[PDB]
Amino acid sequence: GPLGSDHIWEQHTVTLHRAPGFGFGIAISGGRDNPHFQSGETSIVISDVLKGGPAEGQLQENDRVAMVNGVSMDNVEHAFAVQQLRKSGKNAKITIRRKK
Repeated sequence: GPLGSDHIWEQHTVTLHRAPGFGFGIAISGGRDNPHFQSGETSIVISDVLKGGPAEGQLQENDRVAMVNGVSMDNVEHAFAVQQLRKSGKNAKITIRRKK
């Protein structure tokens, strides 16, 4: 979706049950306190996904993460964020939004 004269985004939260092989299912990417950042976003995003777990086809670059396990991901470092979902063990929910 390069352009649809709409640009409507929606927020959806899903619970990812940790499974053998990886767990989270997706790879965190971004961080507010990272080497490179952009003023006006500071939102974490998924770098890459294994495509073989609970988040195989749910969390991707197409969808920008806003909150994880209740914690906001629009002003935190990738480490602080990943450590939050990592604590789950078998119930890591992430809130993402997309428009296309």
